[PDB]
Amino acid sequence: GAMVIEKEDVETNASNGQRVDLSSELDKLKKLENATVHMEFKPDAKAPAFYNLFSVSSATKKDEYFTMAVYNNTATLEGRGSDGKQFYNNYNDAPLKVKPGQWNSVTFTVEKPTAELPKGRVRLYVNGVLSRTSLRSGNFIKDMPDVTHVQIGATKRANNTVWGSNLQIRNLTVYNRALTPEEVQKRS
Ligand SMILES: CC(=O)N[C@H]1[C@H]([C@H](O)[C@H](O)CO)O[C@@](OC[C@H]2O[C@@H](O[C@H]3[C@H](O)[C@@H](O)[C@H](O)O[C@@H]3CO)[C@H](O)[C@@H](O)[C@H]2O)(C(=O)O)C[C@@H]1O
Repeated sequence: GAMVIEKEDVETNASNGQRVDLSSELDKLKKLENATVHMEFKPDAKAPAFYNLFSVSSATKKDEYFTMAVYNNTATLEGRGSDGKQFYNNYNDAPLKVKPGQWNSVTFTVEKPTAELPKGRVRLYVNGVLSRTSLRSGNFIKDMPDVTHVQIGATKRANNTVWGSNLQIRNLTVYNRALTPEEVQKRS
C-alpha cells in the first residue's frame, strides 16, 4: 500500500522537551502530492489552550510551517508558505473536538488540484468523522521550500519553540495517497 512513515508508541514529556523529532523523514514528506497524516494519541487531561500534534517547520522562516493542532479542544489545521499566506481555510472553529485525557484520532488528507478538483481538497477528520473540508488549495510540504524540521509536539519555528504538550502517541502514520472518508472510518 501507501504507507511511507509509521511511528508507534512514542510520547512527548518534560524529558524530551515535549517533542519527538521526525525531521529525518522530511524528504519523504516533500515528495508527496496526495497524502494522509493520521495520529492516534492521548493528551494529558487539562491540556494547553493550543498544542501541536504533527508539524513541519523551518529553522529560517518563522511563519512557514504545517500544523495539525488542537485549539481549546477543537482539532485544527494550518499551512503557511514562504510568504506567510494561508494554504487552507480556517479550521479553528471547525465543529469536531478531541476529549483530552482519552484516546483520540485526527486524520488530515490532502488532494492536489485535478481537472475536477480545480483548487485541490483538504479534509480533517476527528475519531473517524469528517470535521471540515477546505477547497482553497491542495498545498502541502512540497510547497514549503524552507522547511527543515518535522515533529510531534513542541515545534521549532526559527529561534523559538512553541506548542508543546504531554501526549502519548500510539501511532503516527503518513500515506502517499488521500484516504477516502470510508477508509478513514475503518483504518483509524
Ligand atoms: C492555527 C492558529 O491559530 N494559528 C495562529 C497561531 C496560534 O493561534 C498561536 O501560535 C497559538 O499559541 O498564532 C499566530 O499568531 C501569533 C504570533 O503573531 C506574530 O505577529 C504577527 C502578527 O500578529 C501578524 O498580524 C502580522 O501580520 O505578522 C506578525 C509576524 O508573524 C508574533 O510575532 C508572534 O510572537 C505571535 O504573537 C502564530 O503565528 O503563531 C498566527 C497563526 O495563524
